[PDB]
Amino acid sequence: VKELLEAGVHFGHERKRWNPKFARYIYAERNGIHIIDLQKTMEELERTFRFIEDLAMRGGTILFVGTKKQAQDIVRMEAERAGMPYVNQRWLGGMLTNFKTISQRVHRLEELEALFASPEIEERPKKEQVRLKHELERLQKYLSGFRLLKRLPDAIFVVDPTKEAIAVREARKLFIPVIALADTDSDPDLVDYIIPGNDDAIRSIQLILSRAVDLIIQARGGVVEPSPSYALVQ
Amino acid sequence: DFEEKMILIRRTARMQAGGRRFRFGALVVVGDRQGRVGLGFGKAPEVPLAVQKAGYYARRNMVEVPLQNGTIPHEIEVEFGASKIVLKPAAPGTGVIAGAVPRAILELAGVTDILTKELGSRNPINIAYATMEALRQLRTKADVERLRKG
Amino acid sequence: GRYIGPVCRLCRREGVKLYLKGERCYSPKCAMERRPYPPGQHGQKRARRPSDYAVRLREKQKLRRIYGISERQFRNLFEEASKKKGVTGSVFLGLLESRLDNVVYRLGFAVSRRQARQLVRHGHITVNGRRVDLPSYRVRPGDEIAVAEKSRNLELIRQNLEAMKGRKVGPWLSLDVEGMKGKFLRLPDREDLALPVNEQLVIEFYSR
Amino acid sequence: MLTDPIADMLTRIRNATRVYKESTDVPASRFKEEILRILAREGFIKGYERVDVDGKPYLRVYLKYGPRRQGPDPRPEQVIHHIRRISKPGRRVYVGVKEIPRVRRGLGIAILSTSKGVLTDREARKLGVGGELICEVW
RNA sequence: CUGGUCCACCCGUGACGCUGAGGCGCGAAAGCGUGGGGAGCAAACCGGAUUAGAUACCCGGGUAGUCCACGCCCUAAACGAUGCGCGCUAGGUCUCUGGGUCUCCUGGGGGCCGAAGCUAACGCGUUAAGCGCGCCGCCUGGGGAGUACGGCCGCAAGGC
RNA sequence: AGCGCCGGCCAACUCCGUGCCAGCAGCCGCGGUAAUACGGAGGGCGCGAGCGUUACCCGGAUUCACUGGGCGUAAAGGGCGUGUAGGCGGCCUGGGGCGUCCCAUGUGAAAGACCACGGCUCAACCGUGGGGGAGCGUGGGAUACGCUCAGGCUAGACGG
Ligand SMILES: [K+]
Ligand SMILES: [K+]
Ligand SMILES: [K+]
Ligand SMILES: [K+]
Ligand SMILES: [K+]
Ligand SMILES: [K+]
Ligand SMILES: [K+]
Ligand SMILES: [K+]
Ligand SMILES: [Mg+2]
Ligand SMILES: [Mg+2]
Ligand SMILES: [Mg+2]
Ligand SMILES: [Mg+2]
Ligand SMILES: [Mg+2]
Ligand SMILES: [Mg+2]
Ligand SMILES: [Mg+2]
Ligand SMILES: [Mg+2]
Ligand SMILES: [Mg+2]
Ligand SMILES: [Mg+2]
Ligand SMILES: [Mg+2]
Ligand SMILES: [Mg+2]
Ligand SMILES: [Mg+2]
Ligand SMILES: [Mg+2]
Ligand SMILES: [Mg+2]
Ligand SMILES: [Mg+2]
Ligand SMILES: [Mg+2]
Ligand SMILES: [Mg+2]
Ligand SMILES: [Mg+2]
Ligand SMILES: [Mg+2]
Ligand SMILES: [Mg+2]
Ligand SMILES: [Mg+2]
Ligand SMILES: [Mg+2]
Ligand SMILES: [Mg+2]
Ligand SMILES: [Mg+2]
Ligand SMILES: [Mg+2]
Ligand SMILES: [Mg+2]
Ligand SMILES: [Mg+2]
Ligand SMILES: [Mg+2]
Ligand SMILES: [Mg+2]
Ligand SMILES: [Mg+2]
Ligand SMILES: [Mg+2]
Ligand SMILES: [Mg+2]
Ligand SMILES: [Mg+2]
Ligand SMILES: [Mg+2]
Ligand SMILES: [Mg+2]
Ligand SMILES: [Mg+2]
Ligand SMILES: [Mg+2]
Ligand SMILES: [Mg+2]
Ligand SMILES: [Mg+2]
Ligand SMILES: [Mg+2]
Ligand SMILES: [Mg+2]
Ligand SMILES: [Mg+2]
Ligand SMILES: [Mg+2]
Ligand SMILES: [Mg+2]
Ligand SMILES: [Mg+2]
Ligand SMILES: [Mg+2]
Ligand SMILES: [Mg+2]
Ligand SMILES: [Mg+2]
Ligand SMILES: [Mg+2]
Ligand SMILES: [Mg+2]
Ligand SMILES: [Mg+2]
Ligand SMILES: [Mg+2]
Ligand SMILES: [Mg+2]
Ligand SMILES: [Mg+2]
Ligand SMILES: [Mg+2]
Ligand SMILES: [Mg+2]
Ligand SMILES: [Mg+2]
Ligand SMILES: [Mg+2]
Ligand SMILES: [Mg+2]
Ligand SMILES: [Mg+2]
Ligand SMILES: [Mg+2]
Ligand SMILES: [Mg+2]
Ligand SMILES: [Mg+2]
Ligand SMILES: [Mg+2]
Ligand SMILES: [Zn+2]
Repeated sequence: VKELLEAGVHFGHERKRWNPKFARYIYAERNGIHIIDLQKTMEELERTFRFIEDLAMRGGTILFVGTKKQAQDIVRMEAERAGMPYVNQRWLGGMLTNFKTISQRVHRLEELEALFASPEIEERPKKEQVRLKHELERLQKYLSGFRLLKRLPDAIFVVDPTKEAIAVREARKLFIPVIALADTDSDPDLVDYIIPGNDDAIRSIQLILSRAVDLIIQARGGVVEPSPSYALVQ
Repeated sequence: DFEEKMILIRRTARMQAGGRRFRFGALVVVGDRQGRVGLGFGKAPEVPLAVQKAGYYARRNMVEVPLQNGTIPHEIEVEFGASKIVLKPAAPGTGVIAGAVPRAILELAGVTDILTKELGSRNPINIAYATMEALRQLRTKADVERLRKG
Repeated sequence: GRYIGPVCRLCRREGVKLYLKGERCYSPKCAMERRPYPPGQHGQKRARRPSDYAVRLREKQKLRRIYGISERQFRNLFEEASKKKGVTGSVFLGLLESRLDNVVYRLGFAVSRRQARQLVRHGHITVNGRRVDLPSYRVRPGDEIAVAEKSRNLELIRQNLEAMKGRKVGPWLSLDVEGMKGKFLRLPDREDLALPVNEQLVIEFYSR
Repeated sequence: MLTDPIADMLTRIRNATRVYKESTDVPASRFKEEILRILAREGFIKGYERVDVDGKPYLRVYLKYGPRRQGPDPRPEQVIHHIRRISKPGRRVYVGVKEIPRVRRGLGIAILSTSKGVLTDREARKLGVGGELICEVW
């Protein structure tokens, strides 16, 4: 787990509309874009990953949040590659904040998987074999990665704070630590363990999330090979 | 463990064809009389449910009041909206000199001697909230010390 | 004239048994014993959550009624209490406990306070020898409260002073059941007394 | 034109702190400098230093705050919660040693200007002197 | 013929500054006085319709006036309904006008959206309603009443 | 042994009688056949040789805000400018010491008030003793800030 010359991808992103609060993490403007200072990208990674090993080799349940379609897959990949849950489609308001309720959907999903593999699949008209067929299907477009959580995450790994602002707002609210790869357009002060980098561009997100998931197993001791998502980077 | 003092209950009204449609609001204070208090404002179709809802909300939203022999570490004034609250420390024997709203929050916080004054709008709801903030803002010498060191 | 009228009814309005009769209030009959609800036609009906005020009023009315003192006198003592140094609450109690009529009762010379009062008005009481018929007379520390020589043979005196044999008495007081003498050792501590009264509310009642 | 340079400084400080600046300059004056000494020693500001800006004498005031916080709004607590000007031009305010105020049961201070120099309410009380009650800070 | 003002140079004076009771001047429209001038428009007014009536709205006419010169009048939702000056506290975006090494920096204006913050909300937010200091003006429940009386001003109407 | 209360504020509730009547009412409001609000009764609360009413003062009232308020839309920015008095005034040094601050000292009647003991059996009432200083005069002292006089400075203002 490590890397320096990473200008191979991240560094510098977003045009000029920024957020001054993210100026410490900025090196200079070029062609109208802000070029993130990787030196600090490093500093934070260290401090951040250090937080990862910490919760990792300890039983720490991390929740991954990435809705930005520019990284929807890169999320579930590196997420499933760990007992770590994730939200891929759309972050439902109250998942963390109203967890006990948003949970009954998970308690309903699993149960609607029973009927569809029992002596009751063919019972009652299609008036249900359709209503329940869709219910179960939607309950899965969303709760595939959220399915795992038994209790609030020990931390939150967000891809774009500004986009996933609603999740972050809930983390903070619940004193749940907030980890996130944040871009030039976000507010750092809201992220507890920041990874100042290019929050857009699959090649970037994959590199960070990947190494971060490496470190996660390589922290809980499981010796695993490279990432299976380096392909979805095409 | 935790005491429950109901500051006030009200029956607001909304409008639909046909007529009025009542709802109830409840302000409930919760405290251990030993430095811990919480405020709760819950609204619901029936009073009972409202109160409970309030109590429940009161338990989240707690404040750690730094009592010093029944009194506050120092005087403070806080404005919540148009309501202002003045809290002044006092020696023993003084008692809790305050309006019903403040005292209820003060006694359950385990305050036994204090000088109080309600200024501006005396809207109970806001006067109560001004109070919580006041307490929440209280600082201890150790605290000030911690801050001033560095 | 300090009240004077149906007394085991005040016990009922305060929902607590007050000893305004001494005995009778010990034998199943202070009324509080099976009939603890307020006096009047509505006594048994369910009560409504009293106003912070009501609560404070009844508390003062309790403490005040215990010593059968007037509002006029009760207030004057409390104002005196405020002014004095030290916790008003206790100090107040200390003063109420220093009334000769009360002390007579404390020493057992009488069964109740209303009796103790009359014993004073009629000269059956002595402070350091000299007669004193002022029930509000304030007994100071070191004073010797006895029975008038001429009254030591009274029927009622013997009865009460007899029942006082073996009986213990206030840690701030001392009774020499022999010559029927007693000594006010010191002002009682709040800890010394145990009245069913939260003096804190009383102070609040007057703070309004 | 500045009608009250001290009030100006006090605010510059109040303003900078509310947005968490590092330092913040204020046109220099011995008297302002004097107050900064107190402010520093008392531990409200990390410290201050003379500095020339555009050729003109200023005073970088390095502010200090508390630690990052939990939940929503992690913004640190202020070390200087309150800093208000008392005596002002056209309404000057003086006090005898016997009238020096006790700012927040001592958890705070009051900077007075006495003929024995600028002192905290405690310092003044000690040397037994009073003067112009400049401001209060806590 | 003449006022204000912005920018660049950093050249001259050396705190000569800010505000400002009273004073003085300016002050939309209507209105007044004297003399002009009147195309169009149009209070009053003369008629035609409408209407239950229609001292209105719609239609045909039409005088003062609207325009000019001199004096007067001194009011307004005279409004940003936000007194003036200075210092301080993210940014984005559009625009007018200077200078620059003319990606875009800089200065002075005009708009919009917004950090912090403020506000009863609505909203305000470097063009503050933010954080501050200075000075002026003004408020203190509604009606009676901007009335009465008095004073001052005005030809009057009326104004303060 | 009385007097006033028992709709909310505000401690205390039932029956009957009266019906928008007769009446109550500090404020909000009660009474047009089931009135805890009128009148009576029973009951209850409060106080007690007194209890209520009226009037008047301070309080609550930061409701004129010194402590301690406001003026965009709630009452409130003068229609605008010019400018008199006045209020307010950047950076450095020096003299003075008026403001301001410190020390002594005089004055500050007695009574009253406060604390402590006492005298009338208590108390009210009274006596003795004890601190308590603000204000002003005098005499010393300090000089940071304000003031004033001198001399400097360019970052305000003005000029080229
Ligand atoms: K506030
Ligand atoms: K708001
Ligand atoms: K007139
Ligand atoms: K009837
Ligand atoms: K009745
Ligand atoms: K009054
Ligand atoms: K106006
Ligand atoms: K000098
Ligand atoms: Mg959704
Ligand atoms: Mg982005
Ligand atoms: Mg409500
Ligand atoms: Mg604390
Ligand atoms: Mg406070
Ligand atoms: Mg306010
Ligand atoms: Mg008010
Ligand atoms: Mg006392
Ligand atoms: Mg200031
Ligand atoms: Mg401040
Ligand atoms: Mg002041
Ligand atoms: Mg003051
Ligand atoms: Mg020109
Ligand atoms: Mg020059
Ligand atoms: Mg020169
Ligand atoms: Mg001017
Ligand atoms: Mg001038
Ligand atoms: Mg005009
Ligand atoms: Mg005209
Ligand atoms: Mg004309
Ligand atoms: Mg003409
Ligand atoms: Mg025409
Ligand atoms: Mg008609
Ligand atoms: Mg007609
Ligand atoms: Mg016409
Ligand atoms: Mg306008
Ligand atoms: Mg702009
Ligand atoms: Mg501009
Ligand atoms: Mg511009
Ligand atoms: Mg905001
Ligand atoms: Mg509102
Ligand atoms: Mg709203
Ligand atoms: Mg805006
Ligand atoms: Mg400003
Ligand atoms: Mg405003
Ligand atoms: Mg003005
Ligand atoms: Mg006026
Ligand atoms: Mg009036
Ligand atoms: Mg009027
Ligand atoms: Mg008029
Ligand atoms: Mg005239
Ligand atoms: Mg005339
Ligand atoms: Mg007129
Ligand atoms: Mg009641
Ligand atoms: Mg009836
Ligand atoms: Mg009544
Ligand atoms: Mg009497
Ligand atoms: Mg009072
Ligand atoms: Mg007042
Ligand atoms: Mg008034
Ligand atoms: Mg004021
Ligand atoms: Mg007001
Ligand atoms: Mg209006
Ligand atoms: Mg208005
Ligand atoms: Mg204006
Ligand atoms: Mg000066
Ligand atoms: Mg001057
Ligand atoms: Mg000098
Ligand atoms: Mg002097
Ligand atoms: Mg003297
Ligand atoms: Mg005297
Ligand atoms: Mg005596
Ligand atoms: Mg004396
Ligand atoms: Mg000198
Ligand atoms: Mg001064
Ligand atoms: Zn009894």
